[PDB]
Amino acid sequence: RLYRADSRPPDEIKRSGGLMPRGHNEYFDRGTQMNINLYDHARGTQTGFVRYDDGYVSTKLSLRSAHLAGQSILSGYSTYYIYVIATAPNMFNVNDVLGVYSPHPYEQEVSALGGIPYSQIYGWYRVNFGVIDERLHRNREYRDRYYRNLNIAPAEDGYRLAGFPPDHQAWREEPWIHHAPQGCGGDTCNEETQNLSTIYLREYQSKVKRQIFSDYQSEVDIYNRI
Amino acid sequence: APQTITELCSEYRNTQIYTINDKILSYTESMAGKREMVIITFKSGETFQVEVPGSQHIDSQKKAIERMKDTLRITYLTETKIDKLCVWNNKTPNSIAAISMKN
Amino acid sequence: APQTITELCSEYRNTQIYTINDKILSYTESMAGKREMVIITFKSGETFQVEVPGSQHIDSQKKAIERMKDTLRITYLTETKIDKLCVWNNKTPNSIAAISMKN
Amino acid sequence: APQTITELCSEYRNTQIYTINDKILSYTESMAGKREMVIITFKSGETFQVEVPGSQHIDSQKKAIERMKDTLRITYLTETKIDKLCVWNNKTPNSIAAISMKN
Amino acid sequence: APQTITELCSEYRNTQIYTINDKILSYTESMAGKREMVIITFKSGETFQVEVPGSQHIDSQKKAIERMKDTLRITYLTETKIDKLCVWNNKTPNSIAAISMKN
Amino acid sequence: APQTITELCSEYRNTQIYTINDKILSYTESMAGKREMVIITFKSGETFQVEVPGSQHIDSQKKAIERMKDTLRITYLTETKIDKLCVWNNKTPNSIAAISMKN
Ligand SMILES: OC[C@H]1O[C@@H](O[C@H]2[C@H](O)[C@@H](O)[C@H](O)O[C@@H]2CO)[C@H](O)[C@@H](O)[C@H]1O
Ligand SMILES: OC[C@H]1O[C@@H](O[C@H]2[C@H](O)[C@@H](O)[C@H](O)O[C@@H]2CO)[C@H](O)[C@@H](O)[C@H]1O
Ligand SMILES: OC[C@H]1O[C@@H](O[C@H]2[C@H](O)[C@@H](O)[C@H](O)O[C@@H]2CO)[C@H](O)[C@@H](O)[C@H]1O
Ligand SMILES: OC[C@H]1O[C@@H](O[C@H]2[C@H](O)[C@@H](O)[C@H](O)O[C@@H]2CO)[C@H](O)[C@@H](O)[C@H]1O
Ligand SMILES: OC[C@H]1O[C@@H](O[C@H]2[C@H](O)[C@@H](O)[C@H](O)O[C@@H]2CO)[C@H](O)[C@@H](O)[C@H]1O
Repeated sequence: RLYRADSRPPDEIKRSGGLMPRGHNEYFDRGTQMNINLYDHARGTQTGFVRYDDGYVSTKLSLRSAHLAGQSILSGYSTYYIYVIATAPNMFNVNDVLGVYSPHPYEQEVSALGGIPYSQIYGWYRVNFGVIDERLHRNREYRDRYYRNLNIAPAEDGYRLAGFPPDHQAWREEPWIHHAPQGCGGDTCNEETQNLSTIYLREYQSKVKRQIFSDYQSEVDIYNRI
Repeated sequence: APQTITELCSEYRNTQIYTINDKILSYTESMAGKREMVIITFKSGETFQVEVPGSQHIDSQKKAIERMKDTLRITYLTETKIDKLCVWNNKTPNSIAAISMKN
Repeated sequence: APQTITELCSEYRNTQIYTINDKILSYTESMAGKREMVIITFKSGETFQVEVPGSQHIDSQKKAIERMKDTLRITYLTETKIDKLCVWNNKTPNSIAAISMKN
Repeated sequence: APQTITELCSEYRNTQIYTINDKILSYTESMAGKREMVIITFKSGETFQVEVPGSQHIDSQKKAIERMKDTLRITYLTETKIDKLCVWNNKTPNSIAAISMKN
Repeated sequence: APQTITELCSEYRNTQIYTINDKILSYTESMAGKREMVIITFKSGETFQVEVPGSQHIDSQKKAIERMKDTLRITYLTETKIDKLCVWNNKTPNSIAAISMKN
Repeated sequence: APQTITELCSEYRNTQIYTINDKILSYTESMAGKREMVIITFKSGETFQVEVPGSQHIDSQKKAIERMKDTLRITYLTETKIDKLCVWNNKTPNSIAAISMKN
C-alpha cells in the first residue's frame, strides 16, 4: 500500500475519477493533455499540495511518512485525508528510475504516471487538526480481484521515461544509455519523452476501462433478437 | 457502402447531421404501452429519441432499433463522448438514425 | 412524442412520478413459477416492482419489460443514481413504467 | 405482489431462505448436453445450482432461468455481496428460486 | 478447425490479413433502413465495415454478425487493441470476417 | 446434479480436465461462413475452441454455446483467471464443455 496526504476530499476525488496531477480535471480527459516528465516532477515542490506536478502524483511508502509530509505542507487545515493506495504498474519508485540524480532521495517517493484512478484507492483516514482518526474508511469501488496481485512497475520500464534533458550526462551512462529516447544523449528528446509517457499512460488507462466499463456490458439473447 | 456517418446520412430524405461532441446529460427509458422508447438529452438543450417500432420500419431495422438502445445506455453510463448524430428531423424530438464516436 | 419522463408519465391513468435522486439499496430477482419479477427498494423504504408479464401487457411491451430488468440490474451493481420513476400506483408494490437518470 | 424475498419464498413448497451475506467463491458454467447449467459455491461450504431447463419449468420460467445465470456471472465478476437466496431444497445441490442483494 | 486467424482467413476466397495492432479510432453505428451496419476506422487511415445482412450470408452467419457488432462496440469503448483482422477485399470498405486481440 | 466441474466432466466420453489457473492470452472471433466460432489461447501454449453448432449438438445446447462465447469474451476483457476447463479432446483445437473460475 502507498499513502498520500491530500486536502482534496473523497467526493471530489470521486468526481475527478481519481487523484489527479496539477491541472488535470478528469482522469480520462484527453483534451487538456498534460505534460509528463519524471525528472521535472520529482524536483518541483508545491505549497498546499504534496508533489503532484508534471503528470505524476506522488505517494509515500508508509502512513507515518505520509503523515509527516502532510503536517509540514497541510499544517493549517482543520481537516485533510491520507489515501491508502494499491500498488500497480502505473507507479514508479523515483529513487530507482532517476538513480543518483534523484533530487530528494531521503523522501523515498513512489509516483503514479497520469494520476491514480479511483478504483485503485483502497480507502482513507481523515485527519482532524493534524491528528489522524485511526478509523480506515474503505472505498466501495476498489477492485480487489484486479489490484490484489499487482505491483509497482520495475525500474527497467521507467528508464526510458526518466525525462532527463538531452545533454544530461545520465543519457551517456548505464543504465539510461540503453533506454534513451530518440534524440537524447534539440527539443526532439523532450518531445519524445512526452510521446512515450503518453503512450504508457494510454495503455494503462485502457486496462482500467477494461475493468470499470465491463460492469456495464449487458449480454443479448441473439437467437431471440435474430 | 458509405464510409462515414455524413456520407451515410446523405442517402436519406429528412435527415440532418448534428455535431454534438459531448456526453449524454440524461437518459430516459420507458416500457409504458405504445411509448416503448428511449430519450436522451445534452447540456446544449438538444433532445433526441429512438422511436417506438412501427410501420415506418422495415423488418431489418427491428433488430437495429434494439442495438441502438443498447448502445445509448452503455454510452450514457460510461460518459463516452458522442461525435455526431444523423437524425430524421420530421419527428419531435428528432429521431436517431446513426451515431458516431471518436477517441 | 414526449420529451421528458414527466410528460410521458402524464399520458397514462393511474401513474405518479417519484423523485428518487439516489442509488438502489436492494435488488431482488425471482425465477419462481408465476412470479418471475424484479423488486428494488431504496433507503427511503420505497419499494417498486417490474411486473410479471401478463395480459395487461401488449406484445410490444414484452421486449421493453426485459430491457427494464437489464437496466435495473446494471444500475444496482454500479451504484448509478436514479433521478425519477414513473409508476403505476394501482399495484403493490407500485409498478415501474419509466426511469430516468442524470449527469 | 410480494415485497421481499422472504414473502416470495414463503409462497412455495420445499423452499428455504439462506442468509449468505458474502460474495461468490467459485462459478462453474457448462454447455455439455443435458448439463447446461450454472453452479456456484461460497466460502462457508454451500453449493447451489440453476437447473437445466425441464418439465418442471413453465414457459414463463425459460426466460427467467437465462436471466438468473446472467445475474450470477456478472455478480461473480464484480464480487458483489449476495444477501439472501430462496432455494428449493428437494434438489441436490439446492436449486435457486430467487436471489437478493443489498447496499 | 483452424487454430489461428491467419489459418482461418486462408480458407476463404478474396480475403486478406491486416496487422493493425491498434485501438479503434472511430465507431459508427446505423439503424437506417437497408444500412443497418457498423463502420470502424483506425488512425492508420483504414476503414472497415460489418456488412448489412444479405444473401451472401448463410443462415448460421446471422447470429455471428450480431455478435461481431457487440464485440466491436465494447472493444471501442474500452480502447482495447485489435491485433489482426481477416477481411474480404472485394467490398468497399473491406468487410470484416474475423478479429483477434491479445494481452 | 453434479456438484463440481470434475464430477460433471467425467460423465462424458472423450473429455479431459485442464487446470489453467491463468487469464486468456488471445481471443479470436469469427463470423465467416461455416466457421462461426471463438478460439482462445493461454500463455502456456494451449489453444481451445467453442465449436460451430452442428449435428453433434442437441437443441438445448444451441443457447449454451452462445452463453459460453459471451463468457469467454468478458473474461478475456476483464483479465479474469480461469481455474479449470473440461474439454472434449477428440477435436482440434480441443473443444470447451465447461469452465470454472474462483478467486
Ligand atoms: O425508418 C425510420 C424512419 O422512417 C421514415 O419513413 C420513411 C420510411 O422509412 C420509408 O420506408 C418510406 O418509404 O418512406 C418514409 C418517409 O415517407 C420516417 O420519415 C422517419 O421519421 C423515421 O421514422
Ligand atoms: O402496461 C402495464 C400496466 O397495465 C395497466 O393496465 C392497463 C393495460 O396496460 C391496458 O392495455 C388496458 O387497456 O388498461 C389496463 C387498465 O387496468 C395496469 O393498470 C398497470 O398497473 C400495469 O400493469
Ligand atoms: O419451477 C422449478 C421448481 O419446480 C418444482 O416442480 C413443481 C412444478 O414446477 C409444478 O408444475 C408442479 O405442479 O409441482 C412441482 C412440485 O412442486 C421442483 O420440485 C423444484 O425443485 C423446482 O425444480
Ligand atoms: O459471407 C460474407 C461474404 O460473402 C462473400 O460471398 C461469397 C459467399 O459467401 C458464398 O456463399 C458464395 O458461394 O460465393 C461468394 C463469392 O462469389 C462475399 O463476396 C464477401 O464479400 C462477403 O460478403
Ligand atoms: O456436444 C458436443 C460434443 O459432441 C460429441 O459428439 C456426440 C454428442 O455429444 C452426442 O449427441 C452423441 O454421443 O453423438 C455425437 C456425435 O454425433 C463430440 O464428439 C464432442 O467432440 C463434442 O462435439
